[PDB]
Amino acid sequence: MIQRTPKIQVYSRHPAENGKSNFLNCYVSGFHPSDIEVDLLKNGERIEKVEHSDLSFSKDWSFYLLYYTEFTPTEKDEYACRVNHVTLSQPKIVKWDRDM
Amino acid sequence: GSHSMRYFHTSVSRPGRGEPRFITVGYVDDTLFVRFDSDAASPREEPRAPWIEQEGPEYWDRETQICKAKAQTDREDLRTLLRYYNQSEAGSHTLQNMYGCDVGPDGRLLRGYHQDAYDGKDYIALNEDLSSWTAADTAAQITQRKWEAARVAEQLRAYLEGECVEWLRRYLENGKETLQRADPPKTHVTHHPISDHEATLRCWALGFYPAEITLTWQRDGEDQTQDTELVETRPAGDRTFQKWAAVVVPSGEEQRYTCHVQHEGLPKPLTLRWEP
Amino acid sequence: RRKWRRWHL
Ligand code: NI
Ligand code: NI
Repeated sequence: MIQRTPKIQVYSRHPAENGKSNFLNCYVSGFHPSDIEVDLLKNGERIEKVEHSDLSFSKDWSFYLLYYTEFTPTEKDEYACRVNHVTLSQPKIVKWDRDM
Repeated sequence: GSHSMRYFHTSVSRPGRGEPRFITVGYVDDTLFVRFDSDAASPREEPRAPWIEQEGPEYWDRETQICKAKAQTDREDLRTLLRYYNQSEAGSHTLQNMYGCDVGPDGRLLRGYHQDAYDGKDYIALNEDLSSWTAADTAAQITQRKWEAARVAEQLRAYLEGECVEWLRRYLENGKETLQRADPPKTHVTHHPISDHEATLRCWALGFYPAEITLTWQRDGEDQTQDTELVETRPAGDRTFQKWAAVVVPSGEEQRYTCHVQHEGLPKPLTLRWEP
Repeated sequence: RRKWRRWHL
């Protein structure tokens, strides 16, 4: 079967400012089949109550989903997205970089 | 400007785990405005934009009836596709469908769409004439023969030329405060040293709507397509989008590079430089 | 709004 691995971007809704409430986004796109597992991590721990968009897809039929949660960035707290998909031999972790 | 309405549908079978999951969403341009998920407690089509909330209970009842009928049709069609491809009942498979219309600035039909895919690949598509079909393989040709005998194309053409464009125009009017407003990108150029020898120039576009945008880097007036990392445009989560384009430049040469930004919300294209 | 008619594969 046609299998396409996900593209992953982790980023904030607004430019990050320490101590200011914001939204942490994990956008996964370009993938097939649609079954996918996405976690947002704070210092390596799963954030609870993450929200996500409803499954939709691009012209080439590949799927995309937005996962997101409110968060207040600080100088020291590390955030990341963890994605698992059949095309991946182990879950992929992408760290939030506030400059990307 | 010109505008689009699209309905997207995905059914995913899951043998041993009940009936297929069915999810459909509707968009006008890049604005999500309705959704239905079969795994919701007591599933109904739900509004996702404020200008659709004013439709009356008859609207939501008819939409929900349609979503449920489409889910049921998909459930049977997934079983049919097992037969057409000689596949086992034990695996998960995917059926996707998109349809909808584009209208021009005068509100007239520019193009209609209706296409289906199985397991991520083209299955059958209504051609742009809205009268003939492109079947991807000998399985889809069976569907094409059935849909030709049933004059399906003529029926889709009547919807796409009629109701599709008439309701899209109604939505554009009722949601004009947002659907007919372009939000231009907020832009800046950032500088990130990579070493003593070079540094990244990243050209940002934030907060823009609709998603269509062009970011290009130039060195002394010539495009840097070769050297440009362009990310895929991505949703901010508040209806707007983000994108950036980056180039690695020799340190001290930053003033040779300009970022060119074109977007429907801007008066004229922007030319940005790194400003320390 | 959505189309009323659909047809089996
Ligand atoms: Ni317009
Ligand atoms: Ni039937």
